[PDB]
Amino acid sequence: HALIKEDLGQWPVETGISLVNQAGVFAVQLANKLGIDKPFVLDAGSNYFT
Amino acid sequence: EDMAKIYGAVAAVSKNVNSSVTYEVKRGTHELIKVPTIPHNLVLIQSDNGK
Repeated sequence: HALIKEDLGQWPVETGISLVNQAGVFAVQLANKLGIDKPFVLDAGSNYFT
Repeated sequence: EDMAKIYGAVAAVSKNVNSSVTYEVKRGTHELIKVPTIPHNLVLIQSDNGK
């Protein structure tokens, strides 16, 4: 048996309060992890071999 | 960065919601003491000859 797992981390969620407000806080941290918070242009063209 | 500040401020407001209160109900309650003996207040008076 084998499987492929995508690990985006663990984010605690508190009940009794609005979920969307907590999502916004975690959204900026998620963008920081993926490196997409600041304006960027992808250069992966040279990442190849023959 | 300024978006994290705005999002943090909103979450602070949403977290200001109150859940419940807790208190003790003790008014009207008093402790009880225990009396060990029964007061009779009786004395027997008898003459010397017993008549």
